[PDB]
Amino acid sequence: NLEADIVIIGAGAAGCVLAYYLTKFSDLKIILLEAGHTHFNDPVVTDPMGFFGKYNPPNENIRMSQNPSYAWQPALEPDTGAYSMRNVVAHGLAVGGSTAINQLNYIVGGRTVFDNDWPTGWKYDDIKKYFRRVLADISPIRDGTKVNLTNTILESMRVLADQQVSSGVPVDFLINKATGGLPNIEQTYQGAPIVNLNDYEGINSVCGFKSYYVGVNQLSDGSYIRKYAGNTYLNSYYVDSNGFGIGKFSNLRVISDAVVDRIHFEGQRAVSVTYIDKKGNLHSVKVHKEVEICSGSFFTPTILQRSGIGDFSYLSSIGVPDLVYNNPLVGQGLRNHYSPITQVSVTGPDAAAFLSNTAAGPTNMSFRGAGMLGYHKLEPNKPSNAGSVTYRKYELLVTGGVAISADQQYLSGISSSTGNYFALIADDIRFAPVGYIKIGTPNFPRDTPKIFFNTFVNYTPTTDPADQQWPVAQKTLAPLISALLGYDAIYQIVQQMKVVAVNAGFNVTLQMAYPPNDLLVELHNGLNTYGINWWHYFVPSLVNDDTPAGKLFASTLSKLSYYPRSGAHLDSHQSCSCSIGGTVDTELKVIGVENVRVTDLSAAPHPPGGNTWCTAAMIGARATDLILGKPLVANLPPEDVPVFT
Amino acid sequence: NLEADIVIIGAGAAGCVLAYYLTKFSDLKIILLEAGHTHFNDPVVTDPMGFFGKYNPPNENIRMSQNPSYAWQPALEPDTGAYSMRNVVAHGLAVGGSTAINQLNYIVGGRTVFDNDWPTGWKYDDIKKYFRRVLADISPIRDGTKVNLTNTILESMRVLADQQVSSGVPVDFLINKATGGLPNIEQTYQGAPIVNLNDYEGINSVCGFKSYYVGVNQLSDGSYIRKYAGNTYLNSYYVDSNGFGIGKFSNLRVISDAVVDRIHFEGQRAVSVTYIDKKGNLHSVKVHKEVEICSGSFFTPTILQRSGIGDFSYLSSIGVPDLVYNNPLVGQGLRNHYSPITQVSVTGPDAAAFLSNTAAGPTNMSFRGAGMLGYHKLEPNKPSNAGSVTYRKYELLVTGGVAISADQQYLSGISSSTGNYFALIADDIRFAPVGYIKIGTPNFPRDTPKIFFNTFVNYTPTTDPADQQWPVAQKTLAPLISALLGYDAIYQIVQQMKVVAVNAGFNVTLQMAYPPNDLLVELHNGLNTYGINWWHYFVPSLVNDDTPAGKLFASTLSKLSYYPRSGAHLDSHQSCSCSIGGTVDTELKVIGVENVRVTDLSAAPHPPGGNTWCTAAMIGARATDLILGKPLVANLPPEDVPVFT
Ligand SMILES: Cc1cc2nc3c(=O)[nH]c(=O)nc-3n(C[C@H](O)[C@H](O)[C@H](O)COP(=O)(O)OP(=O)(O)OC[C@H]3O[C@@H](n4cnc5c(N)ncnc54)[C@H](O)[C@@H]3O)c2cc1C
Ligand SMILES: Cc1cc2nc3c(=O)[nH]c(=O)nc-3n(C[C@H](O)[C@H](O)[C@H](O)COP(=O)(O)OP(=O)(O)OC[C@H]3O[C@@H](n4cnc5c(N)ncnc54)[C@H](O)[C@@H]3O)c2cc1C
Repeated sequence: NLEADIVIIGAGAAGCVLAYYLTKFSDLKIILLEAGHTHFNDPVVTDPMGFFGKYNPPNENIRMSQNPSYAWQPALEPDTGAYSMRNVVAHGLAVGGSTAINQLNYIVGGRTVFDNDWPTGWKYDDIKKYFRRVLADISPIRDGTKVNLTNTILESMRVLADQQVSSGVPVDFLINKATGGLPNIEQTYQGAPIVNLNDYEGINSVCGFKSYYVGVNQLSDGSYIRKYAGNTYLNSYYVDSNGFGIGKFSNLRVISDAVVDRIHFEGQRAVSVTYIDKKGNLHSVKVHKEVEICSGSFFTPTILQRSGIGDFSYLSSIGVPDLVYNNPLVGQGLRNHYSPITQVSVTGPDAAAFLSNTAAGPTNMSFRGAGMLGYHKLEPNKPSNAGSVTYRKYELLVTGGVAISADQQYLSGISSSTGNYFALIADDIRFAPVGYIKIGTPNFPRDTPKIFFNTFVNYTPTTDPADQQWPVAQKTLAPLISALLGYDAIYQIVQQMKVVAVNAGFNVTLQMAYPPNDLLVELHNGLNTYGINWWHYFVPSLVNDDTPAGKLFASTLSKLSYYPRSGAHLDSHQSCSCSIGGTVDTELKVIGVENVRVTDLSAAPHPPGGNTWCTAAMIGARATDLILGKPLVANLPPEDVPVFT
Repeated sequence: NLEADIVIIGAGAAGCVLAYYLTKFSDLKIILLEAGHTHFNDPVVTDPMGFFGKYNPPNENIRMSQNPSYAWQPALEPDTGAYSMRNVVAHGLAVGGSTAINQLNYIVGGRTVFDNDWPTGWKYDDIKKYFRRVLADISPIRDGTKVNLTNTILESMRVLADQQVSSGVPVDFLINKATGGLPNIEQTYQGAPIVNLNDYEGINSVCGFKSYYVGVNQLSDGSYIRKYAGNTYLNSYYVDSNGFGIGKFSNLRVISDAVVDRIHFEGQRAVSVTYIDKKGNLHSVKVHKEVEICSGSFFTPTILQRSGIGDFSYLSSIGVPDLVYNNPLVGQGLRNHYSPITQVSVTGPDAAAFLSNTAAGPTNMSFRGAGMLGYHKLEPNKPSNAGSVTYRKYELLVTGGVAISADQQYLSGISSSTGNYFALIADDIRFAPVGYIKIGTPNFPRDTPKIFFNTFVNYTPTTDPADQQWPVAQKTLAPLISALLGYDAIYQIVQQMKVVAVNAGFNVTLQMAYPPNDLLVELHNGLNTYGINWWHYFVPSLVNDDTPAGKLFASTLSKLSYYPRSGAHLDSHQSCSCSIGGTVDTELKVIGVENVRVTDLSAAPHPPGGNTWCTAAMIGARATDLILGKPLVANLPPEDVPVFT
């Protein structure tokens, strides 16, 4: 018999925090049903370079995000906006969840997004303590080596932002209003004082800096290691090697390899939970007080439908045997970030000397900065607070080498064989597309549910007058407009790059190859000759302009639109699957029953401003507080860390 | 049952002093866990000549520093700076510790080193009483026989120091600023008043003298004996032949043959200690008040890691079962002295008459003086107080016969078969290299832990501009620069030797053979033609001088650098393994718990100016005071000695 009252389902980035601190300051019984094992000895997972295939045997050079021993492999339905191609994205399969197989970034999400996007009691001032706690527990590290590329970028940014402060435009992309009127770009000289983008009081929404924060820890020996949720919260110091708590944590049980099917359910008080061991046997943990769901964005709603709470007509049509509650918002409104790709060529006598120290390393991992921007001026879909508050919209990145897939490499002909390349990425942060998740089999936890996520749907003109069908075209074309404005943003930095590199004693030439520059200069001409109505030319049938200028600009837009659909990566940064206000209240509690609550990244009512690791950790901390009834994690001193072994 | 509250681990040079005086002025219970036996009857250890193999049977002529019946035999990891060769150095194994197998020298360490190198409460004025006490307890003896070699050396030194006083240079190597501006060189005639380098008020940092102080005592019969920590503090007069105290010392127990594994540990108050008898049985001494660690530089940190206090991640990775405190400075920062070697040849009608009375004896033991010097003028790594205070840097020595290993003897072809040789040694005293100690087996006291100690690492030029990579080359090349300047110092005395020997009615010729003189005269020419920037030519790739002069000088440096790596001895004078400020406070107390303190030579935050025997004795005396709470050893009259039997 396996009676319990604390029942966590999944040791993700939020499961570990919740379980660790809940067991630290409470003496209930805790079972953590995890379905993965602890890769404490696997050299590929500990060494960060193993992320880049140092240990793969020659036959099978793949990344852990694809390997089925490491990650769940859902396959999404075809994307009607990207030529009906189906993507595979990964939830982790290990203690610590996705953190075991991630890229280790720590962007906390600025003041603006939570203050004006999150409900009462979750404002930036109400949770920033939790964020301090988690960034303290990890204690990530930066790189401190010089690279002339980042300096070039940041001085070009200063050049351009000085024009932007003048001319009085209130929402241009290099503007910050917490710093008076000017974002604090990091200085450019030996040992300049650093800019920390994750500042405690969220001063910097827009800024420029020079390296990122990754979850490594330099060891005394000289080798760097992965530092993740399983590594910190649940290691040999607290949990027995068989899955039992140690001393102070004695009421803490970890069933490592256990997939939960559903939560058996009585009255409206869920009473029991079923799991399947590796040896094939069902068991049942009895539930006395509560159950916890921390099983990722994708699988959490599936757990809920199989449990019994969800849309009755659909679930009955597929044939789940038990119905509990009719909540037709279960698992709705998924979101994610997106990232197109852009290349540059270099042509000069000493360009090889201009790009040294750009190889990925154990501290940088193929990152060289290099900024974070806001809305472009000519963006039409901005919130009403754009004028008085600055928003985090574009997440600039930079890397050496080639990032485009080998097919695009064949098409453009630009290969890493000819060494003149580096990539700039504008990771959209406020991406619009919204999708939903269902199940197709009421049987067991699969590896692929129904996932619909359509991105770049083009507009179909109708016979309605243009005067009331522009404001549906706008909202349909939103992602295209945002991606194109990001293209403009990257395009209009490269010339300041040319200037500052020529003037810093470097004789090289910079010209974008993918996408080809000529398209972009034509776009710039069209933009600054057509004004805010530049986006009216996505649908040439509505403008009714036969002048060759507008015809050529619309043609340019048309041929350009191929590249965000083709040359991009889909971000793993899923979120927002069981949002507050949709299926749960501000207490994370599930609406319709009394003893089930969801406490993971699915509950976020809005996607945060960065790589969505820290937000889920925060949610775990806060949910610990909510179940506890009193704030202790908020009141713990910042400099107490869990032990590291 | 073996309950205790005073628990000393190891009867070293500091264990004996501590135990003896602690039991003299206190009435607690004292157990001294020693792991060795008392060589009171062994003729080889009592007779000082036995150090030089008078009693070895013909099959096994070895020295006690190698014999495993006498000394622990750690083997260091390969020295990357000396052609990856691994050294073996000895900690003693007997009551009295290393003193039983040592070379018997008494350099106390001058005013400068403790006053500006040791923390508050340990200044020279605050401890000099303890040093007086210990040098009084031993009462070493000198030689009083004439030898023309030492007179030659000292008059040459006078000659050169008179030039050095003029020319106004403030940090040249034959300068003393406590004696106005001139070191007090010992006179040269019959029965001249002696210069005692271990003066009570530390007037002489730099000086010249004519014989050393050794731990013998002339007996009434006519035979000299070893006089050491076990001999003085713990002999038949105070301790029973079974290991029990006598009368006044009745609360004093000596378990002679007992190796301590770890200190069993409760809460944060260590409670018990385990040892292994010769007959194979574990026992346990209960600890009521404190435990004492006096088990040498090497083994003390090992005791600490096996006990439980140390770096958690490393110790957990190797698998010690218990963790107590996370102090990642345990056993860091080892230091030691170093000693290259140099030969001279003599060619003249009466040279045999010039070197009589240089055979080692029971009072000299192969020493014939002969000085102690400070920084050379052109040394770049000097402390900021070099100008206003004189520092002890080079420990000159001299001996008859050949000192180079038989392989070097084959290579140079100079053997003691042709009788024209004596050696000059410049024992570096402020040597830079720093290493660290770990353990590899959490099982029992081994004979060899992980020891890393890299000395002569050469610089690897990079693509950084020279203007900011000279001050990393300097600090990397420091030991090379110091050794080379010592070579210059010895080289530029031999010509004054030629002069004073020719002018004192002796017709002989002096010329260095190993290293060959021609290298050294080329070095002198390069030094005085290149100035302080003579060391820029270690890395010829940075100077960018193609003039044959600089090319030849850099070549000379390159070929010379072979000899300090090859023809030298490693000093046994380990120190500084658990320094004050690193793992203990000014009370010697270990940081993290309440009842364990380290009181041996590992705690020294800086290496003293001489053969590191007297310093550990001082530390024992002071720690007696610290545990006592009142100064009595400081207040004992100087002329009370413990009884000698
Ligand atoms: C390729 C990749 C790159 C990434 N890059 C970054 C980056 O640059 N920066 C960054 O900050 N983050 C990065 N991440 C991490 C990611 O952005 C978040 O850290 C992730 O959303 C963590 O959320 P979570 O822990 O709540 O969800 P999850 O980690 O998905 O939690 C789900 C957990 O529950 C377990 N589970 C699922 N179903 C069951 C079941 N039925 N029974 C029992 N257990 C179950 C799973 O095994 C898993 O351990 C990356 C991730 C990936 C895969
Ligand atoms: C070859 C040689 C030449 C020397 N020459 C000179 C010289 O010219 N001048 C000079 O002044 N000094 C000389 N010395 C001595 C040396 O410089 C110092 O005297 C030495 O550092 C004394 O320090 P210590 O007594 O604190 O350490 P140690 O003597 O090393 O103390 C360690 C003691 O603890 C014991 N012990 C270790 N582990 C355990 C355990 N687990 N359980 C119980 N007991 C244990 C050991 O048996 C030993 O008795 C020489 C030494 C050697 C070996």
